[PDB]
Amino acid sequence: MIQPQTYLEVADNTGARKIMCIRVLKGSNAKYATVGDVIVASVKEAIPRGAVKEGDVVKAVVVRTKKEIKRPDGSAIRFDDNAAVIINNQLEPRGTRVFGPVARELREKGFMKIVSLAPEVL
Amino acid sequence: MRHLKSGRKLNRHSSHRLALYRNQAKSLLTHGRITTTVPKAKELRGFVDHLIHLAKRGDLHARRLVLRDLQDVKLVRKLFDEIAPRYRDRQGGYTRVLKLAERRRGDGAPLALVELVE
Amino acid sequence: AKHPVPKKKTSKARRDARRSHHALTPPTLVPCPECKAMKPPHTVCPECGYYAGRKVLEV
Amino acid sequence: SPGNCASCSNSASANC
Amino acid sequence: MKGILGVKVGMTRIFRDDRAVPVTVILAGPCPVVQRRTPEKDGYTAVQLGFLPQNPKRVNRPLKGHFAKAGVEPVRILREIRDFNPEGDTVTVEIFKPGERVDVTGTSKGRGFAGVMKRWNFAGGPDSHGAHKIHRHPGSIGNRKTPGRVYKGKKMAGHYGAERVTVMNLEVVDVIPEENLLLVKGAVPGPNGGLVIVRETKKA
Amino acid sequence: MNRGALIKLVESRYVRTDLPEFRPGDTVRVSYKVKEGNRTRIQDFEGIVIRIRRNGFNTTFTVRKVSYGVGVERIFPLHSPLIQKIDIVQRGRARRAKLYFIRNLSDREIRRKLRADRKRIDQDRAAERAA
RNA sequence: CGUGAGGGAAAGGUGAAAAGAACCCCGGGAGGGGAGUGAAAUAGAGCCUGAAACCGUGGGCUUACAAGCAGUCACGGCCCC
RNA sequence: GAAUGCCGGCAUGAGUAACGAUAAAGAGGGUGAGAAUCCCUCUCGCCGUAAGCCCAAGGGUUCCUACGCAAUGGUCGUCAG
RNA sequence: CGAUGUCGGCUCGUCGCAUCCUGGGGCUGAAGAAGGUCCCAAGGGUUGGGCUGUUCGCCCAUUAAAGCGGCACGCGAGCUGGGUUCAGAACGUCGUGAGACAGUUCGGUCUCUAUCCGCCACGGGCGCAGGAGGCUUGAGGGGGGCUCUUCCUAGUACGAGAGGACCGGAAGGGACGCACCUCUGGUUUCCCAGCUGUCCCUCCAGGGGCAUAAGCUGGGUAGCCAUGUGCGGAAGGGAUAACCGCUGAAAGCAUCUAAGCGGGAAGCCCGCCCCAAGAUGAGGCCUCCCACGGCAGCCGGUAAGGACCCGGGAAGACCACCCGGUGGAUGGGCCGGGGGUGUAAGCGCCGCGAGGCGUUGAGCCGACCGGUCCCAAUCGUCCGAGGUCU
Ligand SMILES: [Mg+2]
Ligand SMILES: [Mg+2]
Ligand SMILES: [Mg+2]
Ligand SMILES: [Mg+2]
Ligand SMILES: [Mg+2]
Ligand SMILES: [Mg+2]
Ligand SMILES: [Mg+2]
Ligand SMILES: [Mg+2]
Ligand SMILES: [Mg+2]
Ligand SMILES: [Mg+2]
Ligand SMILES: [Mg+2]
Ligand SMILES: [Mg+2]
Ligand SMILES: [Mg+2]
Ligand SMILES: [Mg+2]
Ligand SMILES: [Mg+2]
Ligand SMILES: [Mg+2]
Ligand SMILES: [Mg+2]
Ligand SMILES: [Mg+2]
Ligand SMILES: [Mg+2]
Ligand SMILES: [Mg+2]
Ligand SMILES: [Mg+2]
Ligand SMILES: [Mg+2]
Ligand SMILES: [Mg+2]
Ligand SMILES: [Mg+2]
Ligand SMILES: [Mg+2]
Ligand SMILES: [Mg+2]
Ligand SMILES: [Mg+2]
Ligand SMILES: [Mg+2]
Ligand SMILES: [Mg+2]
Ligand SMILES: [Mg+2]
Ligand SMILES: [Mg+2]
Ligand SMILES: [Mg+2]
Ligand SMILES: [Mg+2]
Ligand SMILES: [Mg+2]
Ligand SMILES: [Mg+2]
Ligand SMILES: [Mg+2]
Ligand SMILES: [Mg+2]
Ligand SMILES: [Mg+2]
Ligand SMILES: [Mg+2]
Ligand SMILES: [Mg+2]
Ligand SMILES: [Mg+2]
Ligand SMILES: [Mg+2]
Ligand SMILES: [Mg+2]
Ligand SMILES: [Mg+2]
Ligand SMILES: [Mg+2]
Ligand SMILES: [Mg+2]
Ligand SMILES: [Mg+2]
Ligand SMILES: [Mg+2]
Ligand SMILES: [Mg+2]
Ligand SMILES: [Mg+2]
Ligand SMILES: [Mg+2]
Ligand SMILES: [Mg+2]
Ligand SMILES: [Mg+2]
Ligand SMILES: [Mg+2]
Ligand SMILES: [Mg+2]
Ligand SMILES: [Mg+2]
Ligand SMILES: [Mg+2]
Ligand SMILES: [Mg+2]
Ligand SMILES: [Mg+2]
Ligand SMILES: [Mg+2]
Ligand SMILES: [Mg+2]
Ligand SMILES: [Mg+2]
Ligand SMILES: [Mg+2]
Ligand SMILES: [Mg+2]
Ligand SMILES: [Mg+2]
Ligand SMILES: [Mg+2]
Ligand SMILES: [Mg+2]
Ligand SMILES: [Mg+2]
Ligand SMILES: [Mg+2]
Ligand SMILES: [Mg+2]
Ligand SMILES: [Mg+2]
Ligand SMILES: [Mg+2]
Ligand SMILES: [Mg+2]
Ligand SMILES: [Mg+2]
Ligand SMILES: [Mg+2]
Ligand SMILES: [Mg+2]
Ligand SMILES: [Mg+2]
Ligand SMILES: [Mg+2]
Ligand SMILES: [Mg+2]
Ligand SMILES: [Mg+2]
Ligand SMILES: [Mg+2]
Ligand SMILES: [Mg+2]
Ligand SMILES: [Mg+2]
Ligand SMILES: [Mg+2]
Ligand SMILES: [Mg+2]
Ligand SMILES: [Mg+2]
Ligand SMILES: [Mg+2]
Ligand SMILES: [Mg+2]
Ligand SMILES: [Mg+2]
Ligand SMILES: [Mg+2]
Ligand SMILES: [Mg+2]
Ligand SMILES: [Mg+2]
Ligand SMILES: [Mg+2]
Ligand SMILES: [Mg+2]
Ligand SMILES: [Mg+2]
Ligand SMILES: [Mg+2]
Ligand SMILES: [Mg+2]
Ligand SMILES: [Mg+2]
Ligand SMILES: [Mg+2]
Ligand SMILES: [Mg+2]
Ligand SMILES: [Mg+2]
Ligand SMILES: [Mg+2]
Ligand SMILES: [Mg+2]
Ligand SMILES: [Mg+2]
Ligand SMILES: [Mg+2]
Ligand SMILES: [Mg+2]
Ligand SMILES: [Mg+2]
Ligand SMILES: [Mg+2]
Ligand SMILES: [Mg+2]
Ligand SMILES: [Mg+2]
Ligand SMILES: [Mg+2]
Ligand SMILES: [Mg+2]
Ligand SMILES: [Mg+2]
Ligand SMILES: [Mg+2]
Ligand SMILES: [Mg+2]
Ligand SMILES: [Mg+2]
Ligand SMILES: [Mg+2]
Ligand SMILES: [Mg+2]
Ligand SMILES: [Mg+2]
Ligand SMILES: [Mg+2]
Ligand SMILES: [Mg+2]
Ligand SMILES: [Mg+2]
Ligand SMILES: [Mg+2]
Ligand SMILES: [Mg+2]
Ligand SMILES: [Mg+2]
Ligand SMILES: [Mg+2]
Ligand SMILES: [Mg+2]
Ligand SMILES: [Mg+2]
Ligand SMILES: [Mg+2]
Ligand SMILES: [Mg+2]
Ligand SMILES: [Mg+2]
Ligand SMILES: [Mg+2]
Ligand SMILES: [Mg+2]
Ligand SMILES: [Mg+2]
Ligand SMILES: [Mg+2]
Ligand SMILES: [Mg+2]
Ligand SMILES: [Mg+2]
Ligand SMILES: [Mg+2]
Ligand SMILES: [Mg+2]
Ligand SMILES: [Mg+2]
Ligand SMILES: [Mg+2]
Ligand SMILES: [Mg+2]
Ligand SMILES: [Mg+2]
Ligand SMILES: [Mg+2]
Ligand SMILES: [Mg+2]
Ligand SMILES: [Mg+2]
Ligand SMILES: [Mg+2]
Ligand SMILES: [Mg+2]
Ligand SMILES: [Mg+2]
Ligand SMILES: [Mg+2]
Ligand SMILES: [Mg+2]
Ligand SMILES: [Mg+2]
Ligand SMILES: [Mg+2]
Ligand SMILES: [Mg+2]
Ligand SMILES: [Mg+2]
Ligand SMILES: [Mg+2]
Ligand SMILES: [Mg+2]
Ligand SMILES: [Mg+2]
Ligand SMILES: [Mg+2]
Ligand SMILES: [Mg+2]
Ligand SMILES: [Mg+2]
Ligand SMILES: [Mg+2]
Ligand SMILES: [Mg+2]
Ligand SMILES: [Mg+2]
Ligand SMILES: [Mg+2]
Ligand SMILES: [Mg+2]
Ligand SMILES: [Mg+2]
Ligand SMILES: [Mg+2]
Ligand SMILES: [Mg+2]
Ligand SMILES: [Mg+2]
Ligand SMILES: [Mg+2]
Ligand SMILES: [Mg+2]
Ligand SMILES: [Mg+2]
Ligand SMILES: [Mg+2]
Ligand SMILES: [Mg+2]
Ligand SMILES: [Mg+2]
Ligand SMILES: [Mg+2]
Ligand SMILES: [Mg+2]
Ligand SMILES: [Mg+2]
Ligand SMILES: [Mg+2]
Ligand SMILES: [Mg+2]
Ligand SMILES: [Mg+2]
Ligand SMILES: [Mg+2]
Ligand SMILES: [Mg+2]
Ligand SMILES: [Mg+2]
Ligand SMILES: [Mg+2]
Ligand SMILES: [Mg+2]
Ligand SMILES: [Mg+2]
Ligand SMILES: [Mg+2]
Ligand SMILES: [Mg+2]
Ligand SMILES: [Mg+2]
Ligand SMILES: [Mg+2]
Ligand SMILES: [Mg+2]
Ligand SMILES: [Mg+2]
Ligand SMILES: [Mg+2]
Ligand SMILES: [Mg+2]
Ligand SMILES: [Mg+2]
Ligand SMILES: [Mg+2]
Ligand SMILES: [Mg+2]
Ligand SMILES: [Mg+2]
Ligand SMILES: [Mg+2]
Ligand SMILES: [Mg+2]
Ligand SMILES: [Mg+2]
Ligand SMILES: [Mg+2]
Ligand SMILES: [Mg+2]
Ligand SMILES: [Mg+2]
Ligand SMILES: [Mg+2]
Ligand SMILES: [Mg+2]
Ligand SMILES: [Mg+2]
Ligand SMILES: [Mg+2]
Ligand SMILES: [Mg+2]
Ligand SMILES: [Mg+2]
Ligand SMILES: [Mg+2]
Ligand SMILES: [Mg+2]
Ligand SMILES: [Mg+2]
Ligand SMILES: [Mg+2]
Ligand SMILES: [Mg+2]
Ligand SMILES: [Mg+2]
Ligand SMILES: [Mg+2]
Ligand SMILES: [Mg+2]
Ligand SMILES: [Mg+2]
Ligand SMILES: [Mg+2]
Ligand SMILES: [Mg+2]
Ligand SMILES: [Mg+2]
Ligand SMILES: [Mg+2]
Ligand SMILES: [Mg+2]
Ligand SMILES: [Mg+2]
Ligand SMILES: [Mg+2]
Ligand SMILES: [Mg+2]
Ligand SMILES: [Mg+2]
Ligand SMILES: [Mg+2]
Ligand SMILES: [Mg+2]
Ligand SMILES: [Mg+2]
Ligand SMILES: [Mg+2]
Ligand SMILES: [Mg+2]
Ligand SMILES: [Mg+2]
Ligand SMILES: [Mg+2]
Ligand SMILES: [Mg+2]
Ligand SMILES: [Mg+2]
Ligand SMILES: [Mg+2]
Ligand SMILES: [Mg+2]
Ligand SMILES: [Mg+2]
Ligand SMILES: [Mg+2]
Ligand SMILES: [Mg+2]
Ligand SMILES: [Mg+2]
Ligand SMILES: [Mg+2]
Ligand SMILES: [Mg+2]
Ligand SMILES: [Mg+2]
Ligand SMILES: [Mg+2]
Ligand SMILES: [Mg+2]
Ligand SMILES: [Mg+2]
Ligand SMILES: [Mg+2]
Ligand SMILES: [Mg+2]
Ligand SMILES: [Mg+2]
Ligand SMILES: [Mg+2]
Ligand SMILES: [Mg+2]
Ligand SMILES: [Mg+2]
Ligand SMILES: [Mg+2]
Ligand SMILES: [Mg+2]
Ligand SMILES: [Mg+2]
Ligand SMILES: [Mg+2]
Ligand SMILES: [Mg+2]
Ligand SMILES: [Mg+2]
Ligand SMILES: [Mg+2]
Ligand SMILES: [Mg+2]
Ligand SMILES: [Mg+2]
Ligand SMILES: [Mg+2]
Ligand SMILES: [Mg+2]
Ligand SMILES: [Mg+2]
Ligand SMILES: [Mg+2]
Ligand SMILES: [Mg+2]
Ligand SMILES: [Mg+2]
Ligand SMILES: [Mg+2]
Ligand SMILES: [Mg+2]
Ligand SMILES: [Mg+2]
Ligand SMILES: [Mg+2]
Ligand SMILES: [Mg+2]
Ligand SMILES: [Mg+2]
Ligand SMILES: [Mg+2]
Ligand SMILES: [Mg+2]
Ligand SMILES: [Mg+2]
Ligand SMILES: [Mg+2]
Ligand SMILES: [Mg+2]
Ligand SMILES: [Mg+2]
Ligand SMILES: [Mg+2]
Ligand SMILES: [Mg+2]
Ligand SMILES: [Mg+2]
Ligand SMILES: [Mg+2]
Ligand SMILES: [Mg+2]
Ligand SMILES: [Mg+2]
Ligand SMILES: [Mg+2]
Ligand SMILES: [Mg+2]
Ligand SMILES: [Zn+2]
């Protein structure tokens, strides 16, 4: 349940460390983003010499949320942070690794490369 | 809303209402019959019925439970030794409320008697 | 607020039409089956002390 | 406020 | 246009094809027919259904004669299903089989005197920045001298709920004829124990 | 009628008894049937159970684990048919029914608070001596 | 009323005579009902006369599909002389 | 017949707002024509660098006791400054 | 001018259409895709943020789109009070001065009680020619009315290529709406536990008060809920707008028109959901009581029925509605289950002790699902037809 102003950790090696959502790219006026949803974000904190630097406007797909997400089988899953992976307009990850587990909902929405690069898919 | 909620409020906050029920418990279990307002009377039934039931059980734990509300050790003795045996075969219903036909002059409050049963 | 106030004195007709709902209803009374006095139903009789056939209270 | 002293109607309490 | 009277019993969820489907459970039948409305006699087509047996010691003579002409035991509720003429003289849950879709009509829960924010989702007022006793208040209710009045139908506070509600196109998840049970996916108006009417859907 | 009994009747077809008993504080491994891409595998989720909310057939429980540096809680319906089996891995002794407080604890702070439930461990080993 | 200088009200009438109502009744009293006084007691002390607004009881006529500065002109109905 | 006239009386708003700190009450027994409200007992709660005690100023019989309840007391009153 | 509160914001809408989007079109310097321009269309929609008191505007990130105006520059007996707009103070400027400035700067009292109309809700009365209990018809109202992405057709038609369709068919969304509490997530003022200081009961042990109108902390049922769940917008029929025709004169040709007949919009009428016979035009159907006693009328005793009273209710401000009232499971108790808490007290054992272990998932235990006449709904009263006329 990400919205504008929400800070997210980056679970990849793009060099970003923290991004702050400024749009949830879901139609005219979506209030919140969840796992699988693309946001626009400003890079608030990055490590030196990375692909992205502080102040860049990037796109990212949400991979972990602290709000639990529900499933048709009656179960739910919830993470200890809100995390995202920075992407390009073809939805591919802009870095080469992704860190921590990601939600299986990514596979459905079509983020195949992130799922395979993820150490665990819960 | 108030849907499916149990428990009158009686325009008393939490600790006053519990004090209210305890003091009527003491007065009822002391005199066998008291007069209150009909609403208070109706709420008393449950609060004293549970205390009497514990007295019927008679064990030290029951006594200490009853002590939390009633406090007075002599009064608990009367309840364990003289009151509870009257009810050994009564399956609940140790109190009755009957409505009085006149009201208080100073506020028109409708009055009732609460008494222990035989 | 800005202190609302009656615009016109209420007429004798209008004030009294407001009160077409103010008449008391008489007390509902039944005879006590014991002493035959008139009393409210579902209350212990104040004249002889009976209810449900038995004596319950001193009058 | 009307009130204080620039305006003078509709708007504040008793004083006169 | 098939229909049947029922009582809402409560909600749960069952598992069907590795999916959890929220259901509300309805005790529908059996519903004896006690009168039929004919175009010759009444001007329309409907069945008056009975539901739930009643202590005859509670049923007055005018009602008792209505049941008598039907040859039906005294029953607690009479409701008509419009444009429904069942072949039998008793309607049961088996007029629905799983997969069909229904509309369910109940009496919604009653909120009594509901403020403008619960009844109409108004935005209220601010809770700080100087807001003065208007936190749950509706704001303006009009214009000025033109039109100098308040529209009919203005959204204001007042009683809310305890009113007839039909929620439409509910999947019938199961029927348990042995017990007159009817499982339906989703939510149904009113409290447990409330009376509901289950009708074949009007959506396509 | 008895509305509660009728609902229990509806649920009875789905009630399970094959699963083992456990308690908040018990470490547990849920073998769970997930679907991925086109096929269905069995994914194990092993962690401490931090909550068991009871509503008969509708009871659910929450299992907490740390995966690759990240806390992950997973809520399972206790009578779900997607649960293949549940393996007790350890028995901890909790002091309270809900264990949310372990979320703000280090690994050793947890180990100090949830020590091995030696009693129920012997109960387990005393069982499984069925012959 | 104002610290003070100072400001500054309202309030007249039983009856010729108290003959101002013993005593009895209901009521804790107030109050009243009889008895009694008087030419008179709606002259009974909350007292001569006792207007009007205002309030109430009883009766006649009237009114719950109706648009009103409230009246006025006409006809009809009911009530009264 | 009008002067936001003056004096007085009586209306409307209205059986409406309110009855003045959210420290809090309950029962039993008395007294009495009448008692939630007075007296007594038990239980409960509140203050305790005071919401206890002693001076000073100011107030001026408000003190004590008996007998009272029309008015004063924001209700009641058998109680009371 | 014996006062018509003055900008903007917020809240709440509602209307216009010179239409921002969505729907339908003609022309195009329209290959396709995408535009341009004009016509029809007001059903619905028309985002979040940085700056500024701002309206406006610029900018960021999106969007189908980020429309323009009216309603006393809509709306201060609805809120705000940043600005403007008294008294204080200062700067620049003007004035010898006192002072002055749609110039700037910092500060600066916004009135508990709604009589009438209107509006939202809810009753009381009478009426609907006999009186009653039920079930209904729907005149006439109201609600709703949005839209996008991807895929298939098809890398097809079109195009040198880049690019890339109509028609038709699937799947998934956003915002909004109604209901709901199974799940997720809240609350849960005493449902359970732990904890400090203090006073008390009774010394230990065990408890009670107070620390808030829960002392604090960890949890938490039902209910009420959204962040959670289901469902909705339609489909379909009809009549139309612009626009396009068929047949066809006047006018041997031509012409959508003068006779006649087609097609054709998210819009109009139905259809869906809700209210509704005070619809005084007071409707309809099923059933019940009936020719009561006294001089279209009167007074009485009743009938079918109803009310009063009482036990209550996911109904509710009072009223109303609904259920029940001993031939009874309505509330209260009690029992069983659920649920919460998480292993009571007491005793025994280990330890110098704080404690620990066992008895023990114990003990306590609101509302939830039920059972049980133990307690209370005792006993009753009062209304209530005899049917006007051709
Ligand atoms: Mg990380
Ligand atoms: Mg990293
Ligand atoms: Mg860098
Ligand atoms: Mg920086
Ligand atoms: Mg689900
Ligand atoms: Mg990346
Ligand atoms: Mg992998
Ligand atoms: Mg409410
Ligand atoms: Mg409330
Ligand atoms: Mg209940
Ligand atoms: Mg309570
Ligand atoms: Mg109160
Ligand atoms: Mg109070
Ligand atoms: Mg009080
Ligand atoms: Mg009160
Ligand atoms: Mg307290
Ligand atoms: Mg006594
Ligand atoms: Mg008393
Ligand atoms: Mg009382
Ligand atoms: Mg003992
Ligand atoms: Mg207890
Ligand atoms: Mg009684
Ligand atoms: Mg009474
Ligand atoms: Mg009194
Ligand atoms: Mg009084
Ligand atoms: Mg105000
Ligand atoms: Mg104010
Ligand atoms: Mg006022
Ligand atoms: Mg005036
Ligand atoms: Mg007047
Ligand atoms: Mg008059
Ligand atoms: Mg009058
Ligand atoms: Mg009036
Ligand atoms: Mg009158
Ligand atoms: Mg009134
Ligand atoms: Mg009267
Ligand atoms: Mg003023
Ligand atoms: Mg439930
Ligand atoms: Mg099935
Ligand atoms: Mg029923
Ligand atoms: Mg219902
Ligand atoms: Mg219904
Ligand atoms: Mg309801
Ligand atoms: Mg609801
Ligand atoms: Mg509100
Ligand atoms: Mg709301
Ligand atoms: Mg609501
Ligand atoms: Mg609502
Ligand atoms: Mg609504
Ligand atoms: Mg808001
Ligand atoms: Mg807002
Ligand atoms: Mg708010
Ligand atoms: Mg607030
Ligand atoms: Mg203010
Ligand atoms: Mg206000
Ligand atoms: Mg406030
Ligand atoms: Mg308002
Ligand atoms: Mg105005
Ligand atoms: Mg205005
Ligand atoms: Mg007008
Ligand atoms: Mg209602
Ligand atoms: Mg509705
Ligand atoms: Mg569907
Ligand atoms: Mg059944
Ligand atoms: Mg249930
Ligand atoms: Mg761990
Ligand atoms: Mg330990
Ligand atoms: Mg152990
Ligand atoms: Mg003086
Ligand atoms: Mg002076
Ligand atoms: Mg003086
Ligand atoms: Mg003077
Ligand atoms: Mg004088
Ligand atoms: Mg005089
Ligand atoms: Mg004289
Ligand atoms: Mg003379
Ligand atoms: Mg005498
Ligand atoms: Mg006497
Ligand atoms: Mg006497
Ligand atoms: Mg006396
Ligand atoms: Mg006298
Ligand atoms: Mg008298
Ligand atoms: Mg006299
Ligand atoms: Mg004489
Ligand atoms: Mg003479
Ligand atoms: Mg006289
Ligand atoms: Mg005279
Ligand atoms: Mg005279
Ligand atoms: Mg006089
Ligand atoms: Mg004279
Ligand atoms: Mg005189
Ligand atoms: Mg006079
Ligand atoms: Mg006179
Ligand atoms: Mg009169
Ligand atoms: Mg009269
Ligand atoms: Mg008419
Ligand atoms: Mg008439
Ligand atoms: Mg005139
Ligand atoms: Mg006239
Ligand atoms: Mg004429
Ligand atoms: Mg003149
Ligand atoms: Mg005037
Ligand atoms: Mg003058
Ligand atoms: Mg004057
Ligand atoms: Mg004067
Ligand atoms: Mg004067
Ligand atoms: Mg005067
Ligand atoms: Mg005078
Ligand atoms: Mg005057
Ligand atoms: Mg006066
Ligand atoms: Mg008057
Ligand atoms: Mg007056
Ligand atoms: Mg006056
Ligand atoms: Mg008055
Ligand atoms: Mg009143
Ligand atoms: Mg008023
Ligand atoms: Mg009021
Ligand atoms: Mg007031
Ligand atoms: Mg009041
Ligand atoms: Mg006050
Ligand atoms: Mg006071
Ligand atoms: Mg205070
Ligand atoms: Mg007070
Ligand atoms: Mg306070
Ligand atoms: Mg205090
Ligand atoms: Mg007491
Ligand atoms: Mg008392
Ligand atoms: Mg007392
Ligand atoms: Mg007393
Ligand atoms: Mg007494
Ligand atoms: Mg006595
Ligand atoms: Mg008193
Ligand atoms: Mg008294
Ligand atoms: Mg007092
Ligand atoms: Mg005393
Ligand atoms: Mg006591
Ligand atoms: Mg001290
Ligand atoms: Mg002293
Ligand atoms: Mg002195
Ligand atoms: Mg003095
Ligand atoms: Mg004395
Ligand atoms: Mg006095
Ligand atoms: Mg007095
Ligand atoms: Mg007196
Ligand atoms: Mg005296
Ligand atoms: Mg005096
Ligand atoms: Mg006084
Ligand atoms: Mg007094
Ligand atoms: Mg006072
Ligand atoms: Mg006395
Ligand atoms: Mg004294
Ligand atoms: Mg002016
Ligand atoms: Mg004036
Ligand atoms: Mg004026
Ligand atoms: Mg004025
Ligand atoms: Mg004015
Ligand atoms: Mg146009
Ligand atoms: Mg037009
Ligand atoms: Mg143009
Ligand atoms: Mg368009
Ligand atoms: Mg177009
Ligand atoms: Mg075009
Ligand atoms: Mg050309
Ligand atoms: Mg081109
Ligand atoms: Mg094109
Ligand atoms: Mg439009
Ligand atoms: Mg319009
Ligand atoms: Mg528009
Ligand atoms: Mg904007
Ligand atoms: Mg900022
Ligand atoms: Mg801004
Ligand atoms: Mg701006
Ligand atoms: Mg402007
Ligand atoms: Mg500007
Ligand atoms: Mg610019
Ligand atoms: Mg477009
Ligand atoms: Mg655009
Ligand atoms: Mg505008
Ligand atoms: Mg204009
Ligand atoms: Mg507008
Ligand atoms: Mg203008
Ligand atoms: Mg202007
Ligand atoms: Mg304006
Ligand atoms: Mg505007
Ligand atoms: Mg204002
Ligand atoms: Mg304003
Ligand atoms: Mg304004
Ligand atoms: Mg205004
Ligand atoms: Mg105003
Ligand atoms: Mg105004
Ligand atoms: Mg200001
Ligand atoms: Mg300010
Ligand atoms: Mg200002
Ligand atoms: Mg400015
Ligand atoms: Mg200078
Ligand atoms: Mg000069
Ligand atoms: Mg010069
Ligand atoms: Mg100079
Ligand atoms: Mg100026
Ligand atoms: Mg200036
Ligand atoms: Mg200016
Ligand atoms: Mg200048
Ligand atoms: Mg300038
Ligand atoms: Mg300035
Ligand atoms: Mg300056
Ligand atoms: Mg300041
Ligand atoms: Mg300023
Ligand atoms: Mg105020
Ligand atoms: Mg009013
Ligand atoms: Mg008016
Ligand atoms: Mg009525
Ligand atoms: Mg009515
Ligand atoms: Mg008729
Ligand atoms: Mg009839
Ligand atoms: Mg008839
Ligand atoms: Mg009826
Ligand atoms: Mg009925
Ligand atoms: Mg109907
Ligand atoms: Mg209609
Ligand atoms: Mg009409
Ligand atoms: Mg319509
Ligand atoms: Mg509409
Ligand atoms: Mg539409
Ligand atoms: Mg293709
Ligand atoms: Mg093709
Ligand atoms: Mg080609
Ligand atoms: Mg291509
Ligand atoms: Mg298509
Ligand atoms: Mg809308
Ligand atoms: Mg809603
Ligand atoms: Mg609900
Ligand atoms: Mg639940
Ligand atoms: Mg929940
Ligand atoms: Mg939950
Ligand atoms: Mg407790
Ligand atoms: Mg302690
Ligand atoms: Mg303590
Ligand atoms: Mg101790
Ligand atoms: Mg204490
Ligand atoms: Mg204290
Ligand atoms: Mg306190
Ligand atoms: Mg505090
Ligand atoms: Mg406590
Ligand atoms: Mg808590
Ligand atoms: Mg919680
Ligand atoms: Mg709960
Ligand atoms: Mg719940
Ligand atoms: Mg709810
Ligand atoms: Mg939601
Ligand atoms: Mg057509
Ligand atoms: Mg042609
Ligand atoms: Mg042609
Ligand atoms: Mg033609
Ligand atoms: Mg046509
Ligand atoms: Mg065609
Ligand atoms: Mg549509
Ligand atoms: Mg149209
Ligand atoms: Mg209806
Ligand atoms: Mg009718
Ligand atoms: Mg109807
Ligand atoms: Mg009616
Ligand atoms: Mg009409
Ligand atoms: Mg008529
Ligand atoms: Mg008629
Ligand atoms: Mg008629
Ligand atoms: Mg009818
Ligand atoms: Mg009909
Ligand atoms: Mg009868
Ligand atoms: Mg009630
Ligand atoms: Mg009620
Ligand atoms: Mg009530
Ligand atoms: Mg009944
Ligand atoms: Mg009875
Ligand atoms: Mg009955
Ligand atoms: Mg029961
Ligand atoms: Mg029971
Ligand atoms: Mg109750
Ligand atoms: Mg259990
Ligand atoms: Mg349990
Ligand atoms: Mg232990
Ligand atoms: Mg133990
Ligand atoms: Mg122990
Ligand atoms: Mg030892
Ligand atoms: Mg331990
Ligand atoms: Mg347990
Ligand atoms: Mg218990
Ligand atoms: Mg239990
Ligand atoms: Mg209980
Ligand atoms: Mg159950
Ligand atoms: Mg139940
Ligand atoms: Mg039985
Ligand atoms: Mg009787
Ligand atoms: Zn009697």
